[PDB]
Amino acid sequence: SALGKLQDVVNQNAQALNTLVKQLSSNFGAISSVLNDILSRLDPPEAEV
Amino acid sequence: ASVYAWNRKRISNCVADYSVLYNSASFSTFKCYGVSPTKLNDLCFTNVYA
Repeated sequence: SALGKLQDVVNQNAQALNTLVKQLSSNFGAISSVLNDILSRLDPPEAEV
Repeated sequence: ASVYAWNRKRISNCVADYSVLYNSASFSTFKCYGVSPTKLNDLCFTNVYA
C-alpha cells in the first residue's frame, strides 16, 4: 500500500469509465436499451419518443 | 370462443406473412403495441400466441 495515491487515481478513472460504459445498458424508461431494436421495431413517431 | 373462455393457439415453426393481414380491409380495429405493423415481416419472433 505504499503507492496508494497513484492507484487511487487510476482506480477512480477506470471506475468512472466502467460506470459510463455500464450506463448504456439502462433503458431510462424506454422499451429497450438497444437503439437498433427500437429502430427495427417501431415507426418513427414513437421511435422518436 | 367466448371472452371468459378465450381460445389460445400457439403459432410456431412457420413463416408468417403479416402483409396480408395489415393490408386486408376486413379488420376494423388493428392496434399494435410495442411493435410497428409494417415492421412485422422484418422481425423474427419467438412465443407467438393467438
